[PDB]
Parts: sequence; C-alpha cells; structure tokens
Amino acid sequence: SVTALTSNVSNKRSKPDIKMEPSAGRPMDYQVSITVIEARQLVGLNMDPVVCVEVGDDKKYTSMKESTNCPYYNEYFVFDFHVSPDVMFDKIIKISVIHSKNLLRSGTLVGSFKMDVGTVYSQPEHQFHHKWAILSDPDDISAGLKGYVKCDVAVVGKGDNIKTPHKANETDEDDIEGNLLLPEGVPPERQWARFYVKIYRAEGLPRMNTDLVDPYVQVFFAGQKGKTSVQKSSYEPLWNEQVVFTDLFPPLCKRMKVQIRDSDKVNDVAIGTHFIDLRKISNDGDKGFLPTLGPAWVNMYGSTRNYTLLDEHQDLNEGLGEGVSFRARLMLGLAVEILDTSNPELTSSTEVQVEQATPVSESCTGRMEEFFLFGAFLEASMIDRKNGDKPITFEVTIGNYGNEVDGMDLASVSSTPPMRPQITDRNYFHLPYLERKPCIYIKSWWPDQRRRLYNANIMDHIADKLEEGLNDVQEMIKTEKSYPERRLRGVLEELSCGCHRFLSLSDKDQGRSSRTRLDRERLKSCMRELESMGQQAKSLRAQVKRHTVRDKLRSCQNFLQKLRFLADEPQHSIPDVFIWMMSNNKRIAYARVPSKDLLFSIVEEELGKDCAKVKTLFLKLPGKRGFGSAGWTVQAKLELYLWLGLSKQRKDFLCGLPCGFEEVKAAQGLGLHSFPPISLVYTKKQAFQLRAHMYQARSLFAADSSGLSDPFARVFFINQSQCTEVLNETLCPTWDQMLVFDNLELYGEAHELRDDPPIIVIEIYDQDSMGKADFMGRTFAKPLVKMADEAYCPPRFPPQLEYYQIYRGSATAGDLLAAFELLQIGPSGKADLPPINRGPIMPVPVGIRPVLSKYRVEVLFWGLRDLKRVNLAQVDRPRVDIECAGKGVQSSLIHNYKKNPNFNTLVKWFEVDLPENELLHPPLNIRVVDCRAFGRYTLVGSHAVSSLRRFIYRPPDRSAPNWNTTGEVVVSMDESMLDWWSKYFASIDTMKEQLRQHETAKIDELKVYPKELESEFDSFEDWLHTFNLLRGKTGDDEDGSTEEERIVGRFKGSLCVYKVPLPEDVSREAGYDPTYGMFQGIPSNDPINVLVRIYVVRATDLHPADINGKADPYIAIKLGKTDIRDKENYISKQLNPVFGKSFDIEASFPMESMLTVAVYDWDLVGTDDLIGETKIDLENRFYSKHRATCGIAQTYSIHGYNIWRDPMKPSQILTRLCKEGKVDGPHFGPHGRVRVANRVFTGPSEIEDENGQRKPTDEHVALSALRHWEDIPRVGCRLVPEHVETRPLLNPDKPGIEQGRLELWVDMFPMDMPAPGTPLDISPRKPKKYELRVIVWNTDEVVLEDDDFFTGEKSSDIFVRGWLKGQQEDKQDTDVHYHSLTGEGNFNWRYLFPFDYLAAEEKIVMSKKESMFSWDETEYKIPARLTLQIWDADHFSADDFLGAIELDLNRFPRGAKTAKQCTMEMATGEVDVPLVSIFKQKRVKGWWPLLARNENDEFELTGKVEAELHLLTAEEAEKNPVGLARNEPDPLE
Ligand SMILES: CCCCCC(=O)OC[C@H](COP(=O)(O)OC[C@H](N)C(=O)O)OC(=O)CCCCC
Ligand SMILES: CCCCCC(=O)OC[C@H](COP(=O)(O)OC[C@H](N)C(=O)O)OC(=O)CCCCC
Ligand SMILES: [Ca+2]
Ligand SMILES: [Ca+2]
Ligand SMILES: [Ca+2]
Ligand SMILES: [Ca+2]
Ligand SMILES: [Ca+2]
Ligand SMILES: [Ca+2]
Ligand SMILES: [Ca+2]
Ligand SMILES: [Ca+2]
Ligand SMILES: [Ca+2]
Repeated sequence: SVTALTSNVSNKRSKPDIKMEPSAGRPMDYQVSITVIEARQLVGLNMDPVVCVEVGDDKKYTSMKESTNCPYYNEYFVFDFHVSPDVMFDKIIKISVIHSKNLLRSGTLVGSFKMDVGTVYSQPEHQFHHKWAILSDPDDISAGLKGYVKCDVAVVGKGDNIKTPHKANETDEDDIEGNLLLPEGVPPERQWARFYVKIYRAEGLPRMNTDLVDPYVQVFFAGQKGKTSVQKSSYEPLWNEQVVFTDLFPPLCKRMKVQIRDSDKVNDVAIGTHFIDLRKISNDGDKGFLPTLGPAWVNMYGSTRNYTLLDEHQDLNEGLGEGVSFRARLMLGLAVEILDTSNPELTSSTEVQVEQATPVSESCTGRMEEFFLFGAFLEASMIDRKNGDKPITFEVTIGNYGNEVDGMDLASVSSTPPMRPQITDRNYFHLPYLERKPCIYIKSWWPDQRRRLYNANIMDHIADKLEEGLNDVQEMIKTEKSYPERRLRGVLEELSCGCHRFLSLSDKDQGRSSRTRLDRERLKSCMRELESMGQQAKSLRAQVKRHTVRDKLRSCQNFLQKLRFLADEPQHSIPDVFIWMMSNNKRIAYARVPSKDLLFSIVEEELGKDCAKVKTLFLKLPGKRGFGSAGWTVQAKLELYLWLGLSKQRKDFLCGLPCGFEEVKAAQGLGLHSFPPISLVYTKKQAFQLRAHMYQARSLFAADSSGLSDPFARVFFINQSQCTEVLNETLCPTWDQMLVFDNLELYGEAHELRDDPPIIVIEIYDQDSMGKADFMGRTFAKPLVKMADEAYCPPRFPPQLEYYQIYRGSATAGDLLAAFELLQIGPSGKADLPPINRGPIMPVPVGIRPVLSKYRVEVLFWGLRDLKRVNLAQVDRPRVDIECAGKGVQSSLIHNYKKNPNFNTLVKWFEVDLPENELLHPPLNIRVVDCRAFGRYTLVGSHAVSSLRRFIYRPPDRSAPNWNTTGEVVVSMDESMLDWWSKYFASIDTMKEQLRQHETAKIDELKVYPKELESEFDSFEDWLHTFNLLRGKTGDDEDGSTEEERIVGRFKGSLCVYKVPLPEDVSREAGYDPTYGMFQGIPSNDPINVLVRIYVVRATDLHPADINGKADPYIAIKLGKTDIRDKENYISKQLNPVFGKSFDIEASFPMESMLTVAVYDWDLVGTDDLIGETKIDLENRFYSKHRATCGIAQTYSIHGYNIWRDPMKPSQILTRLCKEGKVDGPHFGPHGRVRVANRVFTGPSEIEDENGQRKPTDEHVALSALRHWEDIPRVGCRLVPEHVETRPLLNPDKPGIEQGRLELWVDMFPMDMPAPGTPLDISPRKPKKYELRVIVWNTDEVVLEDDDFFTGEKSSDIFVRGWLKGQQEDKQDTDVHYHSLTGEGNFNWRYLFPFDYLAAEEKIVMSKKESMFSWDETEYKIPARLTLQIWDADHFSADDFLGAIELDLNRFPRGAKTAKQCTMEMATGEVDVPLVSIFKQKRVKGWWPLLARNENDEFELTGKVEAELHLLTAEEAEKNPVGLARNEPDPLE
C-alpha cells in the first residue's frame, strides 16, 4: 500500500540524544592484518626480493627469497594501534618490494604501492581479499609497472565482526588484472598528477613566542610533506607559495593535513590543523571533476589562545580532537593537473617542490560584509561546584571578535556581567538571572559566502528531518506501535520532497562572480546526487512493507550518511561561535556552535536550525578532560538564545525570544530602537508545576563492590533539583515516586512551549556511607506541557511511562521508566491541576502507573557452575534467591557445593503483579548468596534478566501445518587414498559455494560452520539457559574492566512466566504436573561421566607473539580439573598451524562442563604467551534436544574416510529419539524403508564393508530419518550434523579484537553407554616423496658477456644453475662450457631434486632451520617451481647472471621441439603456448627461453636451454637409480 503517516507517532522527540562525550578524537584499539601471499612480474635482474610492509611508522619485513621475479611468502603481519579513528584512517599502508637489504645497508627499492587505512576500511568487509598491489616507481613518473604483490589487507576496530573467508587450497590460475588491489571505480591504470597546495596568507594568529610568532605552513599528503618559508614576526603572514606533490591519481590516500606551525629553535610547535578531505572536493566517474579547492578561507581550531610554557591541550593544535578555540584562518587553494608522462619535456622527478604561487586578491574570497551576532543567556544552571563559588562570566567569541583577553559606532559586549553562583544542591550551582537575562552582541567581518552555509543548511535540514523520522520509526518499532511501515513511507515521501526542494532552492545566487571552481562543481554534484536521492527514495517507498521495514530502515541510513557527507562544506566562511565559562578569568568549559546553525535567512530551509531559537547547550571540559571521570559532571547548562546574520538583516533579531521583556541598553544606545540590549528585563512570568513520575529504572550501573548500587535519581529543572528516595542493594529500583516542582517561574511567554519544552536532566547516583555518591548515569527528558486552557483528557493526558536511555559517559547505563508533565498553573490557581492522592513521598498516580495483572513465575533450578571465591573463601552452601517486583522464591540449600551442586527441589514458583504491557515488565533478579554460619549471608554474585519476553509462555501454535501428524508423506533418497582431509576440503569448497550463493557428489561431506556451533542452534538454549553472575563495580569504557572478568559464576536453569488463570485445556496440552510445573521433558540432573573428545583441526591468522613476527602454537585445554598443556607438540614459527590433534578428557558432567580450548605460543625463555582461547559450555550441548553430543554424518559407512564415528548406530539414535519423544516407531519393514510417525523414509537397503561384500541393514534409511528429523510432527528438531566449527580466539589482555580462528569440533560420549573407538585420524597429510630429474642437454643462442682484453672477442663461459627448493638447499651447477663463441653450450648434465610434495596444496614441504642460530626446525611450504638460470663463469670476478626461467611444475609451457621454435612468447604474458603439468605426464623434453630484463626494463631473450624433466616417485627412483652429473648409473656423454 502507498498510504502513509507524515507526523511523529511516538514520543522520541521528548527523549533527546544529548551526549557529553563526542566521538571526535576518542582512541580505540585498531588492528591492520596484512598477509603478503606472493608477488609476480617483479622488475629486476637476479633480484632477492623482500616485501616491506609499513602501516604508519611501523615497518615489518618478509623473509628474503633468492633469485626470483615471482617470489612466494605467505607471511602474516599484524600492526596494533590505540589511536582515534581519524588518526588511524590517515595512516599510510605502504607495500614495497626491496632487495639487497642487510644489516648496515638499506635496500634498493623496486616498486611501492600506497593506500591509506580508510580506503581498506571503506571496503564491504573492511578488507581486500586476494588482490594484487600494483607496484610503481615512486621516484619516476615515466617508469612503468614494477610488478604485482598479491595480499590480503584487513582493518578491524574493537568490536567489529568480519566474514573472513577460509584459506582453502589456492590451486587456480589467478587473474591479476581482474583482481587488483584497488577500490571500485578506480581505473586499473593510474596516471601521475601534481597536487598544487597553494598557501596564500593567514589571519588572526595567537601568541606563541612568550611575543611574536614566526609561522610557516606544512602540508602532509600520502606520506609526503613539504613546507613553505617562515614569515618572521607576523600575526598576518603572507606566503603566496604552493606546495606541489607528485603522486598517483586517483590517490588512495584521501586526506591532506594542512598545518600552520611556529618556528622555534627548540620548541617548533603546531598552531592549527585543518584536514582537506579529497572525497569532499572531488568526484569520480564520467561527470566527476578533479580535486579543487578555493581560493577560499579555512578555519583552524585548537587549544586556548593564551600562552603557557607547557600546553595541556597541544594535541588540539595538531587536530587530534575537537578544537576549543579559534586559532587562525588560512586562505587556501588546491588544484590537480594530470601529468602527461609520455612527454620528455617535463622532469620525471617526484620530489616535493615548493614554488611561488600566483597571488590572488582578497576579493576573490568574497566581499567583506558586517555580521551581527546576538546572544541572550536566559538560564545558566547545573554548574559544577568544583569550580568554586567565585563569580562566573560567559564570554562569547566568533573568530577573534569578542576575545578581549586573548584575541588580536557600536562597541561589542562579549561577556556577561560577573554573578556569584547560588547553590542548587551539593553538586551543582545556578546563576540567579531570574528576570534579568544578560545579553551579548558582537560585530564581526567575514567574506560573504552565505550561499555555502545556506546550501549546507538546506541539506542538513533534509538530513535532520530524515534522522528524526528514522528515529521515530526505530522507536515505534521498539515500543511496538501499530503500522511502522506507514511512518517510513511518509519519511521517504518527506525526504523526496526535501530533495526536490533543494533543487529549486540552491540555484539562487549563481550570478555572484566570487564563486570558486569547487563551488560550481560541488553545487552540480549536490543537485545531481539529491535528484538521484529523491528518485531512489520514491523507489524505496514502494518497497516498504510489513516484513521488509527493518532492512529498508537500514537502507535509509545510507541516504542519511550521504546527506551528512554532502552537507559538509569544505570551504569555510564564518568560524564557529565559542561560549566559554570563566571564573577568575580562567577558561573552564566550552561549547561550540557552528555558525551555519545560527545563520539567518528569509527562506526557512536556508535558515539555521538554532537561529532565533533558545538553544540548550551543555558546556564541557576542553580536550581530554571532557572524557572519563572528569567529564562526568555537567560543567554548565545554558538556555542561550542566539542569532547570527548580516547587520542589514538585524530587524527581527529579537523575534525568537519569549515575549514580555523590556530592553535595557548600554549608555551609547539610549533612544535608538535598532540598538541591541545588554540585558532583558522580563515582566511577564508564567507559573508552572512539573511532575516527575519516577517509577522505575533497570539495567543500571554497578557502583559498589558487591556488583549492586544504592540508586536515587536527582531531577533537574530550571534552577531547582529534587531527589527520590534511596533504594538499597539493587540495579533496578522501583522508586514509584512523584516529585512535584512547585511554583516554577518561566519568564516570558515562550513561542511554541508545547512543541519545545525546557529540558529535564535526570542523574542517577549510588548512595555511599559518608554522604558521598558515585555517578551512575544521566538521561534527558522533555515534559508533556499542559497549558492553562487545555483539558487534562485523553489521548494526550495522563502521560504514559516511557524508557529514557541513561548514559554514563558514552556507555549505556540502563533505562529509566518515567513520565514528565509540565502543567501551567492557570488563573484559577492550583485547582485546575489534577488531584494528588511512606510519609511525604507521593506515589506515581493511577493512570500513569502501569495496570498490574497477576503472573506466576516458575523457576527451574538446574545447578550452579564455577562459583569463584568470595573474601578468599570457597563457596560451600550456596542458595539462589530470585526476586521480581518485590515478590520471589528462594531455592533449596545446596548443602555441599563441591560434591553435588544440585538443587533438591527442581522447580519452585511464586506469584507477582507485573504490568499488562509486557514492554513495561520489570527485570527478574537472580541472586546467589553463600549461607555461612549464624545467618551471615554474603553475596556471591547477581544477574539481571532484563527481558522476560524470552521466558513468557504463550499457548503454542497447534494450527501450524507440522502438528497435523496424519497422512503419509514419503521422502526418498582413486578411492583408497581418501581421508578425512578429502571430505574436509570438499566441505570447505561447498561452504565457499554456499557463501557465494547467500551473497547473491563423489566425496561425502560434513558441515563447515564459519562461526561457532552455538551461532547456528541459538546457543543450545532450548530448555536450559545460562545466567552469568556478576560481582564488583562495572568498569569504565576506557582503562576499565569488561563484563567477562566480573563473572564470578553461572546459574543454570530456566524461567516460565505466564498469567495466573490459565485455561484448563491450555494447561493440560502443556502437560502441567504439580512437581515439575511447565518444565516437562527435563532430563536427569544426576552426575554422569562423559568422555569429551576435542578434535583440533587447525588455526588461522594467529596473532604474533614473538619478536620475529611469528609464534609457536600448541593447544592447551582446560576442562574441570584437567589442564592439558601440549607444549611438547608445538608447531614452530607458524601463524596458520595445522594441528590435526585429538584430546580425550573424562569430565564429570554437568559440573566439569566449561571447556576452554586455548592456543599458546611456546617460548624458550620465560612463560608461554597466551594467543587466544574460546569457551564452549558443553553442558548446554550435552543436554540439548538438538543432540549436540556427536555430530550426525550425511551418509553411513563402516570403513574408510567417511566412517561412522558414533558408537550409537543411526538405528539406535532413531530408536532413542522416538522413545524419548513418545513417537510411534521406528517401524522397520523391509530394509529399504522405515516409518516414523506419519512420515515414511526410503533409501538403500545394504551396506558395504572394507572388502566390499554386501550385507542388508537398516542404517541408511535410519540415517535418512535422522537427517529429516526436523520434519517430524510432534517432537521434530534439527539435529546437529557432523561439523567443523570456527571459533574465534579471544585474549582478555587485548579485548574486542579476534586474534585467531581455531577450527575444531567436540564429540561427547556418555561413559555409561558403550565407548567409542579410536579417534579419527585428522592428522595432516604426509607428503608423497618424489624426485625430479632435470637433464640439461644443451644451450643455444646464449648472449656473449665477456670482452677479450686484447682482441675484443665476445665469448661466454656458460654454465647452468638449477634448483627446486631454493638456492641455499637445492642448488646444483653444471660444469662450465668454457669459451663459447656462438652461444652454444654442451652439458648433458643431470640434476637430482628429491622433494616432498602435497598434491592438494600443490606445495613442496621441507623442514629446515630459519637461521643457523634458531632453536628448532620450521616446516615450510613453497610452490613447486624449477628454476633454471644461465651464468657466465669468471675466474677473477663474480659470476655474471645472464638469464632465467621459472617453470611452475603444474603450469609450465610445453618445451619447443627445436631451438628455432623457441621464442620469447613461451615465457612472457602470451597465452599461445599450452600448459603442461609434470605431475600428470611425468616426462617433458623441449627448449625453453631464458629471459633477462635490460636497462629499459623489458624482457629480452638471452639464451635457450634444452632440458628433459622426468618426474618419478621416490619408490620408482630407488628401483631405477641414476647418478648426479654424468656419473653412473645411466651415465651421460
Ligand atoms: C636481552 C634480549 C632481549 C630481546 C628482546 C626481548 O625483549 O625479547 C624477549 C624474549 C622473548 O619473549 P617473548 O617472545 O614473549 O616477547 C615477545 C612479546 N611477547 C611480543 O610479542 O611483543 O624473552 C626473553 O628474553 C626472556 C624474558 C623473561 C626472562 C625471565
Ligand atoms: C636455553 C638458554 C638460552 C638460549 C637462547 C638462544 O640462543 O635461543 C636461540 C634463539 C633463536 O631461537 P628461536 O628464534 O627458534 O626461538 C625459539 C622460540 N621461537 C621462542 O619463541 O623462544 O636465538 C636468539 O634469539 C638469538 C639470535 C641472534 C641472531 C644474531
Ligand atoms: Ca617563534
Ligand atoms: Ca559506591
Ligand atoms: Ca553504595
Ligand atoms: Ca613469545
Ligand atoms: Ca615463541
Ligand atoms: Ca613470553
Ligand atoms: Ca664475465
Ligand atoms: Ca667469463
Ligand atoms: Ca663478473
């Protein structure tokens, strides 16, 4: 349907999202993982390439590969940072290839690739996978392609989740050009370009020497830097100097750091920093434009302008946080000229050149116009009392105008008169303005670029209305209001109407000649993009329905962020307005309002959102002091009227104020109606009464060491504060308290007071012993205003309770269920008000408090697991008190916790009045206490079940088609070296195909899960749930504890909440018994020994834990008392180990059920480092209805690779599942069929054993029934298949970032049942031994290297060098064919290359020490590549390299029949020669071209080699032996 709602349905407008901690400059743990896989087509002669990987300033190196232009590394690097996102995304990832690097000489560079971290982070999975970095010479614009480096680059923040692909076998002919390391839309060939950063002049610089300043401008771009000259002793410097960078276009480093700095001999320091975003000043595609900026001003912000010997906020001058003061304004320019690299006229140097720019006038930035800024401080409350009782001023400044202390007709009044604060409460002051509101007015002069601010105002007006609508949709989804899809269609209609309005509005004032090129280009880009946004919104409106509303709501966030991106004007016009609180002339706290928000326009859409309005500001501490413990308290709270505009437009600059004031003006302004006042004296005043219905809170912050709090809420309104009562030892208080703010005085008749009420600040505190209180959080509210003429009638009144999101810093700290109403005391006094019905404490009145219905809460008490020590004492007699809304039940005593942590009474219950609205249900508190002697109960831990919606019983859907249970439905269905790795790799390929299908048979398979097994079976919580007990104070979001180390135990059990008068037929269909209640089918609680068999397959992408960038992983398993540490079987120097292990641990379930599988880096000296660990919780797996004990294989077999692991046969599993589910069956008739309930399965009736005779069996059709157990009518359930799950490895020391992926699975077998056999042989495949024999027969047309000293005869002493594993382990040389005059050599020399080989990986396996000083042997896997080189032997100098070919033993070209048919096209990029594998044909003889790169970096034919490659196995080589060189057996001529 197309009908829609165009108005706000919910009350999200009354729940503001004010946060005192911004996201600007907040550091966060980041990790860049770069896997250098290989390189190809590297440009060099006999090069030993080393790939250097730099991220930021840290650089790491691969190992050196000898004499190859296509090296293979497969090396993993991890770079760790703790920086803000803007600093992080500006870091340069530089993947270089160098050679000849050693201990005192830096390497010669071959080629480099650059990008920044933000380009990788803007990818769909924050990563590139298997992409080729285009290397280029960074010092030569005329040089060509220097090679490619295949690599993975991934960026993760703390808490990000990446769908990382599994590393399968890489046996493919990979296309380099279709898989380049470039973002989408960047062309594969990138030109060179010059980035002219023209630096004209600066104004308004602060004091830096002690007292002049000597500024220069340093520009950073893509890792390069260049600076202008120093303009000594000038606050208005004039450079007219351009800094020219030579870099590739389009650049993958998309930000430029322009920074004015002061020149000192000792203390060269930053003044201000601006970042030019190249995304905002350019566009790609056909209708795009080159990056252009200016000539236009740019505003720089940073620390306070007063000079100190050391600066606390010097990081603000470097641009690392939000600037708290105006530093300077820099007149700026940017142009990009694409260089013609084929021209030999211009120089090919890439060095940063600082040249003289062409000077342009000041009138090019717009004519200077007079601007008038007016402020009216209506209210100044909530002032931090730690600043003292000294008098308080508020200084407003804009640029340097109004800065009478630090900055450098009408006289501007920039500060309020000083006024002593009065006490609101123990934490807060307020300034007693009352009727006398102090005012400020500032004259300033800025260039007239109001059109930029107007267009930004229209775009941000559309974005503001869009975000308000999407917040309305999200909130009314959360509160379950009817028809959320109708509101979203109205939001999209309103968005498309705003986008159409922008096109009609933004094309005014194009006749100004002061438009820059960027103004015209970004105007065209904004019109095009908002027209496409309007059409896309009209298209997305028709697709919004009931079931699709959440994903379309997600898709509208793209429109929102694109509007926020386009609304940011990169050419600054008017600097932001700063409001500073002062006492003893000390700058205490600041707010910063953008000047486009205050700008005045005739057009409503061009008008700023805060212009001519009373703006609620919250001042905050500058710099890092505004975060953490210091930034918790509200520094000040202002109701500041603000107006900015032209001085010609100030006729109506008082129109937004509340009416009923007299203007008191300065002495020079007497008798002038246009003169602004220095104060307003209000004569009208309206009496009001605020009712704070503080009913409840939930999920609050824990500010005591017991894990609880003593919360009371302090409600702030205007200058008054009132407290609720303190409720002890709870994180979900039911205060149930009405706070009445009597006879409030609202000065003046505020315009639209119903639609914009004054804000209410609610602060939660934990009461402590000595009168002090811990801050717990802060929410904001807006009251529902009743005017005097309004009736207190539905649907508006009485107000309903709603959840207000409490924030403690940036972290969420619970919800406050409250309602607020602001009732006007009318002409008839307080008799017009509604009546008011524990001492003087008033309850929340009827009609606002929730209507209560009776519920029964039944608790299953299953057990208590891993109860940690309290006060250094072991928990011995635990008891689980459960309390919900005052009522509750207590569990039976566990008389001895160690021998039996079971409850004697399984199911208890209690009755409690809960709200009829299930969204208003209070949380249920699980509390575990230890019963010491003499009634001394100490708290062990507590868990808060925040939502009971999961545990609410409703009668099940028996109208479902599965329940019908009647009518028959029929469901129908070399080799010897296959092992478990065959089915594993087949399942990996199948999982890859299913991941490709979700994005858009010879070998039996298992189910590889990309995540945990818990993620596919809702954590196995079908009947049994986990409730983590918590103790201790909740940690802060920076330098604090996470929730996991507050866990002091687990409570096992379930809940079942239902309304007390059940229907009798509903109760009987649920099978209600008096002993177990609603919990039917509960398994036995008795202890049972379980054999836990943990198969550890492999680990991928382990975090390095040694100084060499690798680790030595082994598996350490904890389960109960068993602590296996397999440090004898560590895999040395490997970050992607293949363990292939199994571990048998007998554990006493359900007590010893927390399984910890960890990976530890073995260290020779010192303790072994933890890499990561995972927790599996096998109890939920063991007792699940999903049968997560042993995985169910796809097919049944009794031999081979697909052998059935389970000691229970499929017929036994089917019989047990039918017996426990009370299903008739399994009825085996003939061996091919079985009937289970109404459903009939058919399949094969016979099974083959190891020797292949046939035997009739029921197991195939029983397994067919088990595979379709989900389709069973009564108790049908999806059984857990045979699987390999991928579990992330987590380190508590580096939280939030997954730093390994351990592929494993766990099989559990009860030991009262028959035991399983031996564990599966999942040990890694042994490499098949081979021997490659390479008979170098002859060489022809080898180039002549030597020149004779006497006659000048050209000759070569040709010998052939060959290896297969490497130069240092496998190299063999022929004897030298001395003095070849025509390039002909005769060798007949046989190489022998014995090697171990894995056929699936196509890798040669060898074991050798990494260095001569290394402790152990490391397993290496290289590609099978035979390298043949020709060399010239010299007696008195080094031998000279002549040419080489690298034959991949699976994909090398067929050798030519003669030497004349051998051409360069066999080895180069031509495809005309078919490829041949030596593992398939075993004998390839022919001629191959040997190539070398000349000084022009092109391949040339430097020789040909006749060779015979003969691949045999080792067993064939022993029975038919030959000798090395020409020796016996089988001698050569
Ligand atoms: C003197 C030569 C110093 C050479 C440099 C250096 O500090 O080496 C530390 C080495 C190796 O320790 P790790 O691999 O854990 O450090 C690596 C770390 N986990 C990381 O990955 O950052 O330890 C010792 O020498 C024994 C210390 C304890 C002795 C009781
Ligand atoms: C036993 C007495 C102390 C013996 C100390 C000793 O010599 O250890 C050998 C180590 C090398 O051993 P690994 O790198 O395999 O470290 C093993 C494992 N990967 C680990 O993490 O520790 O030598 C150096 O660190 C010096 C290199 C100098 C190069 C110039
Ligand atoms: Ca200086
Ligand atoms: Ca406390
Ligand atoms: Ca306390
Ligand atoms: Ca280590
Ligand atoms: Ca180690
Ligand atoms: Ca260590
Ligand atoms: Ca020579
Ligand atoms: Ca020679
Ligand atoms: Ca030589």
